[PDB]
Amino acid sequence: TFLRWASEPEHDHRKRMGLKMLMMMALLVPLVYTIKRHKWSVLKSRKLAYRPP
Amino acid sequence: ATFAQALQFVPETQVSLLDNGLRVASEQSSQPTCTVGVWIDVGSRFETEKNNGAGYFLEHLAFKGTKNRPGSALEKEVESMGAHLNAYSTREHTAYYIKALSKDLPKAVELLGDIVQNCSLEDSQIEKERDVILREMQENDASMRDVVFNYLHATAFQGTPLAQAVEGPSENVRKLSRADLTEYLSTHYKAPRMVLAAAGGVEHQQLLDLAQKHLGGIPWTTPCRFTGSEIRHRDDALPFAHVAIAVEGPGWASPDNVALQVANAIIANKLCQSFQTFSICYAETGLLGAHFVCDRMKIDDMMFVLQGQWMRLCTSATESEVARGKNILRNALVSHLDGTTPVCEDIGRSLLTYGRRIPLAEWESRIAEVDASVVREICSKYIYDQCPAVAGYGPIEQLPDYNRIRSGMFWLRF
Repeated sequence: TFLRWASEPEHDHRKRMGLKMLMMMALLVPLVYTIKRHKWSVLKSRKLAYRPP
Repeated sequence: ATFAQALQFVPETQVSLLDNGLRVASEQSSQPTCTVGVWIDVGSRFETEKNNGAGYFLEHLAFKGTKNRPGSALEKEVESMGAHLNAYSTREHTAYYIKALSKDLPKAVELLGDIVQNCSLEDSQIEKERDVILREMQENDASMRDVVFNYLHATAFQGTPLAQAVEGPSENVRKLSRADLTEYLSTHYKAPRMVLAAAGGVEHQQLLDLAQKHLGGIPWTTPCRFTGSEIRHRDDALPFAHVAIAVEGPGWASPDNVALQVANAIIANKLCQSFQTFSICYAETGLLGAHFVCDRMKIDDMMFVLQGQWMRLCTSATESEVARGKNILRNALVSHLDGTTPVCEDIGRSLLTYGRRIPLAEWESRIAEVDASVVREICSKYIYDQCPAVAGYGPIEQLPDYNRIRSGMFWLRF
């Protein structure tokens, strides 16, 4: 355990930042995906017709 | 004789209510000739998909025959007196007016009654009108502006009776039977939904007597949503691009209409070819926006300039520009009301729209109320950060995508 701590003194801080960034991504990824879907809905739902004379 | 002083000289429009409900309105003046007419609160927005073209068909065959006199006889009687009969149909109103001399008033009103109450729907005449309207479809196909505005209405109101065209689909007019037209007449052409309006050399009691004599036999007894969509027909071989962009506007009954008119009057054709601003008003909704022709390579710049003008009005409108817009609106109103046909049309439409003939003094007081702060507030209320309805008849390729157009409706600086 001591040798592991010496190898990785940032172990606890790395784990804490990992948890914080996991929560951050859980908040952001659905939101940014929803923003992209909202912006792209105009193209995703647009209907086109061909009306030759 | 100041402008405000001069407005009082305008004679009032006497209004009377008949027993059956028909509203008879007149504006007497020292005019040798008059323009009587009947205005009906029936239009395309009151028609279902089954009978979308009913009103236009009735307008077509209205002067083609009545029970008392055949269509040839009716037309000959109109022509011999020197009068001109005319008719128009909007999505909300339908008018038949006879423009004649002051001494020809007694006949003309009778004529209107003969057109309104007892219309002879000859089957052969109905088929002839079918053929005429079918040709008129291709005739209207040439007019780019009308196609653009039909696109704009269809995309703006979509699932609403306000979105279908006045003429209607080709299939609908093709299959529109006589019984459908008769039912449309019975359910729609009835008092009190009718105003007999006349102005010029007409005495009001004379008009009332004529209306009681002829127009006295008339029988006595969906949520409109604005969807900010777009339509884009390309047809790249056309010379110039046509575009019309609009936002939902207030109905007829709204104080904000005058401020919007001033804002439109305030609204650079150098980038464009012929750019115009429109404020089409309906009962509960309306299309407030602009319409312009473009070179194939300059749609984006004109759209940018128009939206920049909109944003400038919504955010920072100086007093000088608002005063100029108010003066322009006053001049436009007074100049438009010149002429017997314009005042008669104004009387009819106002009675069908406001329930009263709003005098010019009230219009000018309302315009005087308008201020730069009021203009900014109302423009921000109706224009700023609003989803617009866009209609583009090609060649449209440089027209910005709907997301770009929508993002151009607000300012990051503001």
